[PDB]
Amino acid sequence: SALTQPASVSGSPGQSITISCAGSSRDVGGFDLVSWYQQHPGKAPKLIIYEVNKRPSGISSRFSASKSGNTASLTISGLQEEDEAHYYCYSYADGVAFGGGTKLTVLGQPKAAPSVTLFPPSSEELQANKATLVCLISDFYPGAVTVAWKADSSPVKAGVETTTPSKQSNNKYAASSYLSLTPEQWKSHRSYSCQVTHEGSTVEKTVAPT
Amino acid sequence: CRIKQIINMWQRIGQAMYAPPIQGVIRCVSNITGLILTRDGGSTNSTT
Amino acid sequence: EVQLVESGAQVKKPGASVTVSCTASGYKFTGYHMHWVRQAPGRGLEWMGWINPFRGAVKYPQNFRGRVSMTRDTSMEIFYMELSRLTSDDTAVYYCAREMFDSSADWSPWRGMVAWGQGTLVTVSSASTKGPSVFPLAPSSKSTSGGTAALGCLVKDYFPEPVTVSWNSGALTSGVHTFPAVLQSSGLYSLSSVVTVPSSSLGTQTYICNVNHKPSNTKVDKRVEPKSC
Ligand SMILES: *[C@@H]1O[C@H](CO[C@@H]2O[C@@H](C)[C@@H](O)[C@@H](O)[C@@H]2O)[C@@H](O[C@@H]2O[C@H](CO)[C@@H](O[C@@H]3O[C@H](CO[C@H]4O[C@H](CO)[C@@H](O[C@@H]5O[C@H](CO)[C@@H](O[C@@H]6O[C@H](CO)[C@H](O)[C@H](O)[C@H]6O)[C@H](O)[C@H]5NC(C)=O)[C@H](O)[C@@H]4O[C@@H]4O[C@H](CO)[C@@H](O[C@@H]5O[C@H](CO[C@]6(C(=O)O)C[C@H](O)[C@@H](NC(C)=O)[C@H]([C@H](O)[C@H](O)CO)O6)[C@H](O)[C@H](O)[C@H]5O)[C@H](O)[C@H]4NC(C)=O)[C@@H](O[C@@H]4O[C@H](CO)[C@@H](O)[C@H](O)[C@H]4NC(C)=O)[C@H](O[C@H]4O[C@H](CO)[C@@H](O[C@@H]5O[C@H](CO)[C@@H](O)[C@H](O)[C@H]5NC(C)=O)[C@H](O)[C@@H]4O[C@@H]4O[C@H](CO)[C@@H](O[C@@H]5O[C@H](CO[C@]6(C(=O)O)C[C@H](O)[C@@H](NC(C)=O)[C@H]([C@H](O)[C@H](O)CO)O6)[C@H](O)[C@H](O)[C@H]5O)[C@H](O)[C@H]4NC(C)=O)[C@@H]3O)[C@H](O)[C@H]2NC(C)=O)[C@H](O)[C@H]1NC(C)=O
Ligand SMILES: *[C@@H]1O[C@H](CO)[C@@H](O[C@@H]2O[C@H](CO)[C@@H](O[C@@H]3O[C@H](CO[C@H]4O[C@H](CO[C@H]5O[C@H](CO)[C@@H](O)[C@H](O)[C@@H]5O)[C@@H](O)[C@H](O)[C@@H]4O)[C@@H](O)[C@H](O[C@H]4O[C@H](CO)[C@@H](O)[C@H](O)[C@@H]4O[C@H]4O[C@H](CO)[C@@H](O)[C@H](O)[C@@H]4O)[C@@H]3O)[C@H](O)[C@H]2NC(C)=O)[C@H](O)[C@H]1NC(C)=O
Repeated sequence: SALTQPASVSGSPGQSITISCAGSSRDVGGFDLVSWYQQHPGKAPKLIIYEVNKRPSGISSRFSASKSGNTASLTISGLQEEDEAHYYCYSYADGVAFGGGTKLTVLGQPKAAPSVTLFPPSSEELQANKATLVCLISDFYPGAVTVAWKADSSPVKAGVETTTPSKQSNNKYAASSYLSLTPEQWKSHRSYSCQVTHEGSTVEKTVAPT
Repeated sequence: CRIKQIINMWQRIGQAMYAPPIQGVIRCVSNITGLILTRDGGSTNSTT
Repeated sequence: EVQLVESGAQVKKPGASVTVSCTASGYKFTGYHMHWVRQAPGRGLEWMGWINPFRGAVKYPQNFRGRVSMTRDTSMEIFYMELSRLTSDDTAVYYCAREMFDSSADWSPWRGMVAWGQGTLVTVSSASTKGPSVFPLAPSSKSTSGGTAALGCLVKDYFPEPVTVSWNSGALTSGVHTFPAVLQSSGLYSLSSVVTVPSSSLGTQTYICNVNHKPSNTKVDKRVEPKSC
């Protein structure tokens, strides 16, 4: 998307937060046309701000926005649970230019380390003409991580599949991943690994056949 | 070119119009004094 | 009031074509622009074009031009949209939206999108009916620090999606994180669900994963039990 937004913003209920829409002078700076939309998960997007600052009929007075030069801003006061949702900044550069979208959450929860576990494909699969591995992670915060796959050392990028995080009952999230191989490729290699890194700190796992 | 007799022009519904056919070869000569155009969209930056 | 109502979710083969409608009501139909926007799962908004109902004036964007056929029926007040040459990348949820200020005479706008369609899910996958082989994810001894254990099962080589995974016929809901069914590179789907169980119970409790695939009619309940060494 041609407009730059934060990936995620967390704030304590009741505070004020600012979401930035930053771009060239083609859209934010040279136009008043920036607009913002709320989207509840699983439901259609809903307009919130337009004209760089405007509220359509029936928007809570706590919401507002602005544009500073080539950077446009959004602001929500009086935060409430109804405001936990996706927000996208739109502005017109000759087309329809959007933002990447930003997730809203609750803040105050301390930083947390990932939890990883890994298992080899069972003989029930190894006799099925398939070899599939699953790497599982849960209970962390804040929710930005990266996972990779290293066969021995040299990387192998083939056969990777990943879900989308889901906030669990503990205020933390969870996800999984899957890797498809062949029983030839499973029994030929020495091992397979699942690696994790957070804010400059690294975690790793591994399994093997039998 | 194509000819159409039934015409709703200016789109107003509830009332249409039919243009009776004209006998024989029709010919009209016109002189083109003007144009109307639209533009495309962002596409690629300063390209075409 | 006004309403934007679209067609239903469709499941099609790749390389085919798909049409999606939108039916507006409660306003002046011929005088109100209609945007169309698809959103891929987890992605941002992707604007696919607009159709002025007045005589049918249309403007599309660059990346979507040539696969997009958008029309409207001014008599029956139904907007249409079409996408052809179906690819797995064309699987998304498609919306229709109206611009803020309209009329029958003068115009403006660009920015406005207020009334939004409910969305229509178009799926593109090349796989077929195949019974899944389901297998346990069995905790190890080195995977226990503090006296707990995590486990689960995988549903792979099953098409189409999804497969729900419960635990012990509904007797264990705690620590259960079921994960979304995601497409493999082959098209046979895959997913998993975990649970958190104590280590002191590793011999005193049975943990089963109930894995149900309706279309392929292979339902495999795989008991997750300790790997004997
Ligand atoms: C089309 O259309 C479109 C749109 O449309 C749409 O769509 C459609 C469909 C429909 O729908 C419709 O409707 C829609 O709309 C459009 O668009 C567009 O676009 C464009 C482009 O893009 C853009 O533009 C941009 O803009 C911006 C901003 O904006 C804003 O503003 C505006 C204005 O401006 C507005 O609007 C309007 O306008 C108009 C005009 O236009 C006006 O009018 C006017 O008036 C005036 C008076 O006033 C006069 O009269 C005149 O004449 C007229 O015209 C009006 O007014 C307006 N409106 C209003 C309402 O107002 C807008 O809107 C916006 O917003 C706004 O704002 C505001 C304010 O903010 C507001 O409010 C207001 O306020 C006021 C005041 O108040 C008071 C207060 O505040 O309160 C009062 C008080 O009492 C006080 N206080 C006390 C205490 O006392 C205060 C004070 O005073 C203060 O504070 C002071 O500050 O105040 C009042 O009140 C009022 O009433 C109010 O209102 C409002 O509200 C708002 N509104 C809204 C939101 O809505 C701009 O900016 C500007 O800038 C300037 C500069 O100068 C300044 O001056 C000014 O001021 C500013 N402004 C203001 C306002 O502020 C810009 O400009 C700039 O940039 C550009 C670019 O970027 C450029 O351009 C160029 O041009 C040329 C010529 O033309 C050409 O050729 C070229 O090509 C170009 N380029 C390009 C690239 O493009 C310009 O020019 C400028 O720039 C510049 O340039 C120059 C030249 O070149 C240069 O010079 C140079 O220089 C060199 C070197 O240098 C240097 C120096 O400077 O020296 C060097 C050194 O060294 C350095 N330094 C260091 C330390 O280092 C320096 C540095 O670097 C720097 O600075 C940095 O930057 O540098 C050598 O030297 C050589 O030589 C020379 O030359 C210079 O530099 C430059 N600068 C700069 C860069 O910066 C532009 O303009 C637009 O915007 C749009 N629009 C819309 C609407 O969006 C279109 O256009 C059509 N088309 C046809 C064709 O048309
Ligand atoms: C003596 O005086 C009293 C008081 O002055 C008279 O009482 C009047 O009685 C009228 C009926 O006899 C009644 O008329 C209906 O008004 C409805 C309300 O219209 C307003 O609100 C709607 C919707 O807003 C609602 O929701 C929003 C947001 O959620 C809220 O903010 C609002 O508070 C409302 O809760 C707006 O859309 C309007 O613009 C108005 O602001 C009308 O909906 C209704 O019209 C519907 O039926 C019509 C007849 O068929 C139809 O033509 C029209 O299109 C409407 O149809 C509805 O459903 C269709 C379904 O397809 C949909 O397409 C339409 O969009 C629409 O939703 C009536 O007009 C008056 O409200 C009532 N009060 C007043 C102040 O006038 C009393 O009659 C009078 N006695 C005599 C003898 O005259």
